[PDB]
Amino acid sequence: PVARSWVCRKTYVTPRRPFEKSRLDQELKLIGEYGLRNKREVWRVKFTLAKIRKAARELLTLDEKDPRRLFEGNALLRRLVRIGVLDEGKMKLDYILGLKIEDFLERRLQTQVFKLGLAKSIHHARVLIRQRHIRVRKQVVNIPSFIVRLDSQKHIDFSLRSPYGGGRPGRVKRKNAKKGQGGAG
Amino acid sequence: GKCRGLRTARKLRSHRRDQKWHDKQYKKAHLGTALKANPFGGASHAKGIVLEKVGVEAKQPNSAIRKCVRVQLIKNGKKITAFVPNDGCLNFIEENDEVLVAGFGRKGHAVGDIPGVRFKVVKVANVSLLALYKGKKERPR
Amino acid sequence: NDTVTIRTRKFMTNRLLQRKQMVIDVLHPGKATVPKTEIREKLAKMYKTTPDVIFVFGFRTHFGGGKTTGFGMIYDSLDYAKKNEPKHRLARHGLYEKKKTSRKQRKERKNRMKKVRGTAKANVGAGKKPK
Amino acid sequence: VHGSLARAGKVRGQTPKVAKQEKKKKKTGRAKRRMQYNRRFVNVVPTFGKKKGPNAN
RNA sequence: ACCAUGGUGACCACGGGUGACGGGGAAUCAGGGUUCGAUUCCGGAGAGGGAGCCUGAGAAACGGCUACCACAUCCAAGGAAGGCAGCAGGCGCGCAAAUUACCCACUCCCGACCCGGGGAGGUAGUGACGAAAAAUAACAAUACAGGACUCUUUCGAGGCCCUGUAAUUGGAAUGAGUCCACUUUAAAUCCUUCCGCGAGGAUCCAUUGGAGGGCAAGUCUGGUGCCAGCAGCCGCGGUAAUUCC
Repeated sequence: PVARSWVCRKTYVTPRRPFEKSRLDQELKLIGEYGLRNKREVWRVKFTLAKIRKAARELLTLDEKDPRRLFEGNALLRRLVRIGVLDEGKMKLDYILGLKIEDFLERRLQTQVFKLGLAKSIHHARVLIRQRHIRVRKQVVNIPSFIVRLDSQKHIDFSLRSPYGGGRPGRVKRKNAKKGQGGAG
Repeated sequence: GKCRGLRTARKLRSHRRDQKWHDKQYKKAHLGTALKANPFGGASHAKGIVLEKVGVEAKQPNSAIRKCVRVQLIKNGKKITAFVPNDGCLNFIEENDEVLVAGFGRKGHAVGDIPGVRFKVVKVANVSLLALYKGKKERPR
Repeated sequence: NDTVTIRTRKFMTNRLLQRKQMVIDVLHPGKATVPKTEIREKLAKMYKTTPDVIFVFGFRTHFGGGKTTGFGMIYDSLDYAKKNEPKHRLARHGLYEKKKTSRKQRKERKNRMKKVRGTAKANVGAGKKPK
Repeated sequence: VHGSLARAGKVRGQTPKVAKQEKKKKKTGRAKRRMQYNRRFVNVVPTFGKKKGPNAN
């Protein structure tokens, strides 16, 4: 019949009741303080922060030294230690229940390029990343929601094909050296 | 009192299958006579030709004339009335056009103050009713 | 030429097929994706034959420029390059002629021969004059 | 009479037509969220009056 | 064939129905459950309807045959040939579903077989079923309105941050688009890469619904006066309508 994949799942989740005023205001001031496009990509990372807390809280109703609690629980924690949301010396299955939504929005590319000083005015970081200026070590990436790890966190910089790291100016500086040199010397 | 002992699961399961025939939304979905009776025949929309405009009168607290038609279908053709759900849009429809009547909002019960209409008109003559109302589309030439 | 560097990796030779097969990655900072025939002469100066037994294909530029990567292979001889080679990559640099009819004709030709038995004088001229 | 079956579309056909004029376009998407994160939250309104809503008149 | 009178059943037989193909599964989600499962995997059934056979290890085979039934083609009227629930497509039914395209290069299969064939399958066209990423602007110099930072003070305005008017600009900003060349593939297309063009109402124009309550948002103005209409529900409308237009 077909060698097609067939597999996909949704990433976000719609809220249970809508229009309640205390939610969509405190969930509004995430859309501007970390600079996002719409509430789907808050509902994205909320569902990410949900299922981790689902998995971790399932690991507390287990008895101690349970073989899959020791394996899968520790592999969980080093997965959110390598991404830089959980500081390493305090690794427990109980400190993860205190992790909130605000610490996943810090580990994006789009705001690890604001605080590193590569850009100002967080909405300007989308105007730099998506408009193809900013690389991770040898791979330029136009994605705001690129959750940058802690290892490759020192190596955010502009790129070599990029204007800010190389040359060959774009069509407006080339026009500005043309608008005086197109009808005269 | 009810049964409880480790042997009565035939009695309890047989007592449940015959007492579920006493709420409506199991009975109209599993007896079969309720879907051999609705004009849609278990579908969501239906085309049918317009026989006659009729103006029904709203409920007692209110006082107006709700604009309606007398559509007779093409799928196992049956006589129904349908509402024209807009301000001026009865004037778009004429004699023996074909219209796509839809459900009207609360599963075969009448909404609003129109006494006993069950259906509403969208898409007269294959052009949308909101498109006619907003000036997007028109009748053929 | 100037800054187009030919790294390769996962080298493997075999006397099953008399080829040398390896994974090629080409690192080019500020150019377009380099041609196949621009590179297959650069393997002629790495494994020291002539650019006739080097077939390079499957080049896939990564996002943002820089490292495109492909697969390439080198036979031991040209008479080995004709035997155990698929006929299309042998035609990358013209060495095989596959210009036939479309397959819609060849089926109808086969179904028109099918209605004629035995008469070899008409089993071949089965509607070949009407052109 | 009481509007029997004729004069369908009575009040639509006799409302006077005021033309839909134009303004500068609204910003779409991400920049639209910026201009209302600023309007509701970062700008503390020093005046009172039981904190009247954004469409007040 | 000759004898025996047995078997099943309210622990639901038997008969009927099913919008009944069964399952791995899917949606749901406290636990118990509810509902779907024609559909790529396994198995079964059938090629218009029933039936009978031939060959063959394996068929009661239908892109095999014989006959009836049903439907239908050609005829020079003596006869002939039919079976798309295969791929495209056509009519028809409908609320409701893609091109009479490219190739065996890939995954496998069959054969006398390193070589032939495969509408299996692969590739593209259609594709807002659906799912994942993700543009439609960002910084400034005035600028007008606010901030625990300013004088020995509600003096006087700010050298300092944020916002919005309304700007004027600009510049190692860029895409959608255009278009060479590669790359891509069986051949092409895409996608990635890359020259060259490509933004000041960036007019290179974001919509669909709402604004009485549930339920987030106006008692703003004009019109209509239980009329036209709205309203899933409660309700709004009879000359100032926070609900119609």
